[PDB]
Amino acid sequence: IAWTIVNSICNMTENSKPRFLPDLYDYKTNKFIEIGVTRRKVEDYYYEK
Amino acid sequence: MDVNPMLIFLKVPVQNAISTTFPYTGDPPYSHGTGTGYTMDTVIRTHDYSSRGIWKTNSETGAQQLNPIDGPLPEDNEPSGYAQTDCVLELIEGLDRSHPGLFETACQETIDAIQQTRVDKLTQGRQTYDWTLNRNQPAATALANTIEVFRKNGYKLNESGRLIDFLKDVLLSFENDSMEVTTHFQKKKRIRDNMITQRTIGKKRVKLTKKNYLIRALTLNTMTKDAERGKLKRRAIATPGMQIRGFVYFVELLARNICERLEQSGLPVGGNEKKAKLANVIKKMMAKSTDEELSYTITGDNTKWNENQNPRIFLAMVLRITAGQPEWFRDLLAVAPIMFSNKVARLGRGYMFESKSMHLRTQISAENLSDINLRYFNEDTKKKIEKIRHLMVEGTASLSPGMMMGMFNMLSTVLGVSVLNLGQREILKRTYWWDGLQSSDDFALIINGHFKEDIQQGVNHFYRTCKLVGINMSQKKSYINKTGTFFTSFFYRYGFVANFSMELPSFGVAGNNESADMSIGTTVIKTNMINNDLGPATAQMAIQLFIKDYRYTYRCHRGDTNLETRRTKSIKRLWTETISKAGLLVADGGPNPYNLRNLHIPEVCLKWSLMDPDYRGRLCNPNNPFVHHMEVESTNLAVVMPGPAKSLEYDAVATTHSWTPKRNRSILNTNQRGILEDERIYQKCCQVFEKFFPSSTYRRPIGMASMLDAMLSRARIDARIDLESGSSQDFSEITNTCKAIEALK
Amino acid sequence: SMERIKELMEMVKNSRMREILTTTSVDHMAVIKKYTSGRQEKNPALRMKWMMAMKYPISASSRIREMIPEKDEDGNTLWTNTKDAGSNRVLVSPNAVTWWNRAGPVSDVVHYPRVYKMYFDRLERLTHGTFGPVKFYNQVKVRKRVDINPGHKDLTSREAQEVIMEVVFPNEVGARTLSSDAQLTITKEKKEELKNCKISPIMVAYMLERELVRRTRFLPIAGATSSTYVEVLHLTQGTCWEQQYTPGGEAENDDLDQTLIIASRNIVRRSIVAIDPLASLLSMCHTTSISSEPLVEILRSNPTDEQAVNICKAALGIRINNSFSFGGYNFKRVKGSSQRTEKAVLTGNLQTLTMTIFEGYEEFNVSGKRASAVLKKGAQRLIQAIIGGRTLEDILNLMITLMVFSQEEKMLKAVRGDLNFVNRANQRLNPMYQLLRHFQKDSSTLLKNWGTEEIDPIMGIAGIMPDGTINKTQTLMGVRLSQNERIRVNIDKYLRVRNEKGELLISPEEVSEAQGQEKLPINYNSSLMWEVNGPESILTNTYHWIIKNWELLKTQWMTDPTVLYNRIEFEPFQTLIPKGNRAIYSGFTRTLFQQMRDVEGTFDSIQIIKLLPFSAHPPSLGRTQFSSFTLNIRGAPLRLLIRGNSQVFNYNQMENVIIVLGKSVGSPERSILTESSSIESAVLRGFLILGKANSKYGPVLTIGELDKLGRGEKANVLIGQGDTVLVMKRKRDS
Amino acid sequence: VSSFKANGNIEAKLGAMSEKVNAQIESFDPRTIRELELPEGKFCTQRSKFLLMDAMKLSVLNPAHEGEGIPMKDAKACLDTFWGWKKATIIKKHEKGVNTNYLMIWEQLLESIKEMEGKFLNLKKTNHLKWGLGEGQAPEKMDFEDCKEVPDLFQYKSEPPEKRKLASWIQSEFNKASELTNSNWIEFDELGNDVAPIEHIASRRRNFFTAEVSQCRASEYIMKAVYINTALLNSSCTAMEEYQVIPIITKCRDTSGQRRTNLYGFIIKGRSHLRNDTDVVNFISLEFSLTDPRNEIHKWEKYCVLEIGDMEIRTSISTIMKPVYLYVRTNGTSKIKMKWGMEMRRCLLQSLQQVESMIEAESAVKEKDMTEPFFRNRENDWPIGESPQGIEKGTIGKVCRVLLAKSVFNSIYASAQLEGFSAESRKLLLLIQAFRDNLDPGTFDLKGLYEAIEECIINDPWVLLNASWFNSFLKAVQLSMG
RNA sequence: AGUAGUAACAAGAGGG
RNA sequence: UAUACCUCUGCU
Ligand SMILES: [Zn+2]
Repeated sequence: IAWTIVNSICNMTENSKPRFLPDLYDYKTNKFIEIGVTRRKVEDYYYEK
Repeated sequence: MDVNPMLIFLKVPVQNAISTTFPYTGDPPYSHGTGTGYTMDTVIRTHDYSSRGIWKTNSETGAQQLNPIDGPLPEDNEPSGYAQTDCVLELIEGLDRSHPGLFETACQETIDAIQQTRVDKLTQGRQTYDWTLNRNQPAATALANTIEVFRKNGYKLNESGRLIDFLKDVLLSFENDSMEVTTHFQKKKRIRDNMITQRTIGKKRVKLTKKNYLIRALTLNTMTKDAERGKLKRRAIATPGMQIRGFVYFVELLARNICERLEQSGLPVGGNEKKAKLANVIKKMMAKSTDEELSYTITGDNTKWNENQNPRIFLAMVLRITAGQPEWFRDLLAVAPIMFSNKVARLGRGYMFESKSMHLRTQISAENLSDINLRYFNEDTKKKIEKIRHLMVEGTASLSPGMMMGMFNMLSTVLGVSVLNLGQREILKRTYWWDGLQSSDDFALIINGHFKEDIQQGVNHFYRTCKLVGINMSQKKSYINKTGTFFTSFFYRYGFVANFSMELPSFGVAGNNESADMSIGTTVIKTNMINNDLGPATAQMAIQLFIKDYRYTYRCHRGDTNLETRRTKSIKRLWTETISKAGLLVADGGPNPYNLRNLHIPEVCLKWSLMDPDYRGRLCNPNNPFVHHMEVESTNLAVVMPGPAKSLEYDAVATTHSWTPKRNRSILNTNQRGILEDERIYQKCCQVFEKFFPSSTYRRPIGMASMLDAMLSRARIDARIDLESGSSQDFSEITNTCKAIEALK
Repeated sequence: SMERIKELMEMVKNSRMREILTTTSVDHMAVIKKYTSGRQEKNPALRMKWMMAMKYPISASSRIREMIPEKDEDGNTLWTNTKDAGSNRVLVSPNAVTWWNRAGPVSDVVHYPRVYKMYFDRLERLTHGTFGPVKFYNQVKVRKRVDINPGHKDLTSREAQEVIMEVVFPNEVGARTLSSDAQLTITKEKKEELKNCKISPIMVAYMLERELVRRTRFLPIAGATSSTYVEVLHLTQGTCWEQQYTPGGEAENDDLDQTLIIASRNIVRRSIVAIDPLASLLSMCHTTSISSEPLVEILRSNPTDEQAVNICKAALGIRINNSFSFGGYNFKRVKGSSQRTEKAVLTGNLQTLTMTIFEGYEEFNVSGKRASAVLKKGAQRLIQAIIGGRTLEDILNLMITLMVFSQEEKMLKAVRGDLNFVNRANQRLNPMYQLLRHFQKDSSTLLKNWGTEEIDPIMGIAGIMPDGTINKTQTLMGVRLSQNERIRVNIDKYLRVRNEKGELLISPEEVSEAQGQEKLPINYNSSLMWEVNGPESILTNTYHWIIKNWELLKTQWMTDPTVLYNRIEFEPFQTLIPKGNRAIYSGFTRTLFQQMRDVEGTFDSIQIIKLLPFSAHPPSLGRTQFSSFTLNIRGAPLRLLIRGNSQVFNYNQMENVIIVLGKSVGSPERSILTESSSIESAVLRGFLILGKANSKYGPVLTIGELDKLGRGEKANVLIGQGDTVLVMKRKRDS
Repeated sequence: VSSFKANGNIEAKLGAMSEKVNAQIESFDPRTIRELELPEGKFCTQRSKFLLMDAMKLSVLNPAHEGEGIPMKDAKACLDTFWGWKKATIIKKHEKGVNTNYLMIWEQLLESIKEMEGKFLNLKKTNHLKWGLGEGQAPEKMDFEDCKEVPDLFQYKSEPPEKRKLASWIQSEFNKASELTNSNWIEFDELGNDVAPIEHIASRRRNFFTAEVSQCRASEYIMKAVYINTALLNSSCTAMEEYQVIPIITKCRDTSGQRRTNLYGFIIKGRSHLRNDTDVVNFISLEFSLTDPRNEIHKWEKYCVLEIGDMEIRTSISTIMKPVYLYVRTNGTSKIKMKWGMEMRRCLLQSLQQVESMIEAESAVKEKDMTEPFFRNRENDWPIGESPQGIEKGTIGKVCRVLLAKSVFNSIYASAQLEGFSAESRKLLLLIQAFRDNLDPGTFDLKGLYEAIEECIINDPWVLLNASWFNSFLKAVQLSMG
C-alpha cells in the first residue's frame, strides 16, 4: 500500500519517487514528510538523515 | 510374390529406415482395471532384490523396514541393491575433485533459492497425493487442504508467506498425536412437495493417531502407467504426498544446479543439446586418444533402475554434497531422503470379483487384503498376497529399499554421472579409460584402450563399479560396438540421423481450442521440418491433413461447402455476409492460408489486412464472454507429454475462439460436491481483489495481511486522489461505505 | 470508483466470504486462487473430439445471455442455463461463437498490431523478403544455441518486469529504480505507442514479456545464425537443400562487422594457397557478396579493424582504419594489431569495471594539442613512451593520457575512491574516459605508485620524476622526454602488407585461423571457392569431385601424376591443413603413391582417393612417418587415419558409399573397388605391410621404432587402431 | 560423511567382490544366430473392425463432395444398384453364437431401412438384437458384504492370451493393401499459394506422392477407418441409449475424375455410456463379400456368414455368375480405439517422410532434385519382396505403398505385442546392422534378448507376420553374406 | 456372444 | 420379488 500511496501521489504531481518510504505527505504544500524522533539531540539525527 | 518391408534393410541401413520400426500410428496400450497387482509386484521385486539385507521394525511406524546398503556384496549378474556408502562417497568426492567449487555455487544458489522461495511455488506442478482425502489432488488444493488442517490444529508458521516456514510446520506436525481432520459423508433428508427423500452432504470431525498421520505423511500413492509404448506389460507409477513435496523440490533444485554444469549429464536439457553433449564427448574422446587406440561405444540401459536405488544413499549424497555448509541447510535437504527411506505405499483400488453362476460383480478395497480369504484369487495373485502381508501396515505397504517411478529425479542421474566421471585417464590410470552421457536408466558409454581385451577390462570394471553402488546394467538390452553408431530414441550413425516416427502422435488436433490448436498444429509441422527432417512435400501434406482434421473436429468447414453440421448454417450466414472472404479464420469457415513460409505466423496476424473491419472488431472484441481472463504466467499455455509432462507455449491472438470446454461433472454425485462451491466462492473473492490490485494478475502480490484490509486501504486513497487531484459527495459516499463495511467485524 | 466498493459491501454482507476476505492473507490468496476441483486433462485430443460432438460443450460468462439471443435465425440454441462445474459460468453451443463473429458487438482494435508487434514483425519481414534460387547439396548443420526472439531489446527479466509494470500498472508499481535511458526510452515509447488501446492489460503485459526479454534455444543451423534468419530455418534449409532468402529489414552493424571478418579471413586463407594470391584475392573480393551486398562497397564504408579485412582493404586500395583519437590526442598505429578482450577488473577502491583490454605489441604515433609522443605498448604494459611538447604541462598532460591508455595494473591499483563521471548529456562515459577524467583531476597517487627506473644519459633525452622534476639519469617507468603524415602502404603478390620504409605491417600467415560461424549469409561467386561455405563442405565436395571424375583421374594417376597433383580443385582442401604440414604431408603421400606404382600387384584406389587431395603441395624431402593427417575443422583438429576408416573418411561397404563427416559423398566405382584383394603398400615410407603379425619375428614395434631394420627384414608393428601387422622394409627407394 | 576421505575403497571392494559378476562380451555374428521362434496353436483369426481385401461395394455415381448428403439416403441409393437378392441362408456358422439371431438381425435391419424416413435410423430393441449387442450382459454390481459367501466368486480371468499360429491370409492382406487401384481415395484440403521456389519444388514432389498414394488400397482402408470411427464416436456420444444404424460409406473418384459413392455394408451401434477411455461399445458389422469363407474358414472364426444373392462377372475370355455373401459379426471398440482410428491419415506422413528422405539423400549427393528421376525414370532397385525366384526389387512408387501399408496395418492391428516386438527386435536389427558395417558388435546376454522379443509373439496376425518377416530378412542377410 | 489381455468393459449412482 | 417410469453422471 505504502508504495502504492507514494506512486499514487507522485503520479498526480510532478514529484520524484523517493528512495525510502516517507511517513506522511502534506497536500497543501505537496511535500513528502519523514518524521524523526530520537533520544539524542537533534543536529545529529538531522544531519544523519 | 510376398511383400516384406523389412527387406528394405538389405539396401538401406537400419538407422536410415528406422521410421519403419516405430508403430506409432496406432492406439498405445492402456490398463483397464487396477494397479494393485503391479504395485505389489513392484514392492515384492524391490525387496526380493535386497533380500540379503537387514530387517528392522520402525519405532514410530512398526513397518518391516529392509536395509540393503553396506550389505553383502552380490555374486551373480542378477539385479541387486547392495550398494556401498564408502564407494558412493568416493565417487561423489571424485566428482567434487573433478569440478572445483561446483558444489559450492550449487549449494549457494540453493541457499538463496530456499531463502527467497514463497509458498506459492508449491501450487505449481503435477498432482500430489492428498493425505487429507486419501486421493490424488491438484497441488493447489492438496496444499490448501494441508494448510487448512494445519491451521485448524496448532500450526501456522506458513502464515508468514515463505516455503521454509511451511516446511517447518510439517516436521512439527509429527508431534501432535491427535490430528483433527474434517470428513464429509452423505446423509439423506426428507422433503415435502406442495413427500420424497433427499440426498445431502454433512461433515464429521475425526482425529487420527500418531501411527496414522505419520503413515499418511509417508504415504505414496500408486497407479498403472497408461499409453506407454515399447512394452508388452504395464508398469506401476507413484505419486508423492504433500509433506515431502517441499523438500524434494529443494533437493531436486540442488541436483538440477549440479546437473546443469556436467557434460556427462543428459538432464535437464533438450534433445538438440543432448545431441550436442553427445557430439562433444565423442569429439573429445577421439581428440584425446592416439592413432593406435580403439574406441567402443555401448548402447546402454540400466535394468530395474528405481527398484535398486536407495534413499539412504541419497542421504549420503545430499550430506556429502552439502559438506561444509550451514547445518540448517544440511538438515533441510536431508529430510526427503529420510522420508523416502521410511516411505510406505498405497495399493490402489484393490480387486474386482465375478460370480459366473449368479452373474454379479463386486469391489474390494486394498485395505481389506489383510483380512480376506484367499479362495477368490489365482496362484500368482494369492502368492503375492502372501508375500505382501508381512510388509502391509494400516492399509499401506512398507517400502524402505529401492524407489518407484515418478517419485524423485535428477539426483539419481548424478550417481550415474560420477561413475562416468570416474573413467578419466587421470583417475583410472590404466591401459583403458572411458567417458559418456547418462540420463536416468539410459546411458551411452565410450570405452577406449589399446586392445580388445583392454576394452573388456574397462567394460567389466565399469560394470562392477556400477554394481558396487546399486546400478545394474542390462546385459539383455545393452550392447556394444566400435565407436561410430549407437540413446533415448536418438540414433547416431557417424552423426545423429532423424527419427520422425517418434513425433507422429503430435501431428493432430491438440484439443485445447480453435485458437490454440491452430498455432500448435502449424508449429508442430515447423519444428519437425527443422529437428527431425520432415521434408517440404510431406510438410505441405501435413498442413493439408491438419486442416482436414481441424475442420472436421470443430465442425468449421469452409463457408462454400455443402456439408451439413450444427454450424454450417451460421457459418454460411457469416460467409455470405462477409465481403473479404480470405480474411475469415478457418474456425469461421475461411480458407487455409498456410504453406511452408507461413508456419511461424499466427492465423489472425496472417489474415489481419484481409479482414472485414466489423468481423475483426467482433472477433477480437476484448469484451467477449467466451474467453476467461487467465494470468500472464498461464496465458497462451498448454500441456504436452513427450518425459512425464511439460508445458507447451504457443503464439496466438486472443479472440472469441480462445475458449475453454465444459468441466467434468462427475463430482456432482460424489461427497466432494462442496468443493465446487468452495471454488465458486474463492474465485469471486479474487475477482474483486483484482479490481483493487490489477497488478496481481501479472506478479503475485507478496503480502501478509487480511485480504479485506488491503482492499480497503487502497479503496480510500483511490477514492481520495481521484478527487483531490482528479465530487466530495462521491468521496464521502465511498469513505462512508468503506467505514460502514469495516464496522462489520 | 464506486461499483467496486458497492460490490465489496454486497460481498462482505455474506459471512460465507467475509470469512475468507478476513481470514486468508494476501499471500494465501494466491493459494486459494488455484484451488480447483478440475484436473489437468490427460488426453485433450480425445476429450475435445468427444466433447465437440455434444450440443453445449463450451462455457461462457453468464452475461452472454444478455449479449446474444437464446435462439438464432435458424433455430439453433446458442446458450443454456446449465452452469459449468465450479463456476458462475453457463454452457453454450459453438453457434454462439459464430453468432458473435457475424452479428455481435463491433469493437475498436486498429491499434492491436502495436500490442502484437512481436507477431506482426514476423509477417513484416516475410512480406518484404526476397527469395533467390534453391541450391541442392550436402547441408551440414551445427547444433548451437541461438536467439529466438528477433528484435529483443536486451535487458534482464526483472529489468523487463520493471518496465512492464511502469507501462501497464503505473500506480501499482513496486518500488525500484529505472536504471537508464535503456528502460526509460522503452517505457516512454511503449507508453506512447500503446496509448489507450482497448485490450486486456494481461495480454499487454504478456506480449511485452515475450517481446523484451531474450530467449535462446539449441538448434541445428546451417549458415546465417542471426535471429531473423533463425526465424525462418524451416523455410531456408533442409536435409539436402538451401533456399536462398533475405528477410525484409536492414542488417545489424554487429552482424555485418562479424560476418565481414569471417568472409575476409576465408578469402585471405584461400588466396594464400593460390598462385598469385593478390590476383586471386581481388577477384574474390569483386565476386563475393554479404547478405546480397557487394563486399567491396562494404569495405569502402566499413570501419572494422581486423588483419584479414585490412589486407583486403590494402589490396583494394581502401585506407586501413589505423587511426583514432582519445583524451583529446590523435593516435595512429604504425605497427601491431588491435587484439581486444572483454574483461572485468578491480580498481584501487575495489570497484569492478568492464574493460575491452588490448593484447599484443603495439606502436603508436600520438599527437595532439601542443604535445606529441611515440608510444610502445604491450598487453596492459607501457614499454616505452618518448614525449615532447611546447610546455612541461602539455607534456605531462599527454603523459597522463598515455599512462591511462596503457591499462597497466599500477594505474588501476592506484585508483582511490569510486568513479562516477557523467558526460554533458547525462551520459556515463566508458571506463577508459572515466579513468582519464579521474586522474586528470587527481594524478597524485598514480605517480607515487607508477615507479622509477635509473637510465643511461643520452643527449636530447631526459627523464621525469613523480614530483614533476626533470632528471638526466632517473625517470618514471617507461617514460622518456625529448624534443605525422598518412603513411603510404603497399602490398605485394603474396599479400604481405609493407610500409613505404619496406617494413612488415601485416602477414597473411598472422591472420587468425578461426572458423567462426557467420551471422549473415555470405555468397561467393568465385570459381576458386566451392559452392558451399565451411570446411565440412570443402571436404565433402573435394571427395565428391574425385569420385564423380574418378576414372579420368585414375589414368592421370598413372600417366603424368605431377599434373594431377597440381589440380586447382585441391586448393581449397589445403586451407584445412596447417601451413607447416602440407609439404611433408604431400611428400609423404606422393612417395606412398610412388611405392604403389613401383610395387606392382598392390593397388588400393580407395587409399588413393582418401589421400589424393593431400598431395597438392610442393613436397619436402623429409623421411618422417605418419599414422594420421591432421585437419583443422571448426576449431578442433580432426585426425584422418592413413590406414583404414576414420571419422573424416569412412568407406562403407554395406552401402558401398564413402562417408565424410557423417555425409555420403557418393558410391565409389560400381563394384570394381570392393573387389580389391591385395597385400598392403602405400601406408608406410619404405615399408610394406604383409598381413597379420607373426610372433616368430619377436616383440612388436611402434612407428617411431622403424629406423633400425635391414633392407628386407620383416618385423611386427603396432600400426594403428589396436592392430599389429607384419612389416617388411623394401630394398629400393622410391 | 563430513569427515570422509577416500583412501582406496572401490578397488578394495572390487577385489573382494566375486568374479562371477562380470560383463563378458560375446562377439555377434548373424551367420551363426538362429531364427525367431513363432508360436504354435490354432491359426490366428481376422480381428479387424471391417473387411479388408474381401470387402465388396455397392456403388453409385454421385457428384457430391467428400462427406455430403444423408448417409442413409446414399445407402438406400446404393442398395438399389444390386438386383439379384435372395432369401438369406447361413453358409458358414459362428461356432459360439446363436446364429439364428444374426439372420433375424439382417432381415430386421433390411426391413427397418425399407420402412424409414429422415436422417438417423434407430433399430427397435428386439431380443435377438439385444443378444448380438450384449444387452444386460454386465453382472450387477453388489457390495462385497452381500455376496461374501458365494462359492464360485473369483477374480476376473487374468491369464496371458492364448497362443495362436501364423496363417497365410495376413500376408495376403498386406500384399493387396500394398497395391494400386483405379480410384482416388484421398481428397486433400487446400493450401496457401506457392511463392518460394522450394514451395514449388514441394508441390511438384507432392503431386508424385499423391499419385502413388491416393490410389493405393491402403488409403481406402484409411478412409473406411476414419469414416467408421468418426461415425461411431459421434453416434456413441450423442445417442447413448439407441441402437443406431451407421452405413459403411466411402467417397472416391474414378480414373476419369468422376465422383462415386461406395457402400460396403452396415454397422449397428449398441448402447454407449462410455466413461473410461477403455470402455467398450458393442456393435454389429454386416459387410458384403464375394469371398467364400469356407475356402479359408480359419480366417473367419468370429464371423457368421450369410448368402444373400447372386451376380454376373466376366473373366479374360470366359464369363460366369457368382453368389454374394454377407459377413455378419458382433465386434467392439473404445473411445481411445476410435479416436486413433479417426487419425489414421497420419499414416500417409510416416510413409512419405521416409520416401522423401530417401529421395532427398540422393538429391544431396547428386546435387540435384532427384524427384522426377526416382518416379519417372523407372528403375526397380529397392528390395521389398520374396518370390520363388528370390528377392524382388521394387520402385520408389512401390515402396511408398509398402510403407503406407505397414503404417496402416500398424494402426489397424495395434497391440501391446506389436509394441513389445517392435521395441525389442529393433535392437537385434541394430546388432545385425552393426556387424554389417563391420563395427565388431558384441552382446552380453543374447538369449535374454531373444526371450524378450519372443515373449511378445503370442496371437496377433500382424505381430506374427512381422516375426516371420524378420526371419526372412535374417535368412536373406545370411545368404548374400555367407 | 463380443470386446479385450496379467483386469476390466459388457452402464454407474439415486428416487431403498 | 418383478415390471415400468423419473433424476444425476461420460477423465474425478
Ligand atoms: Zn473439408
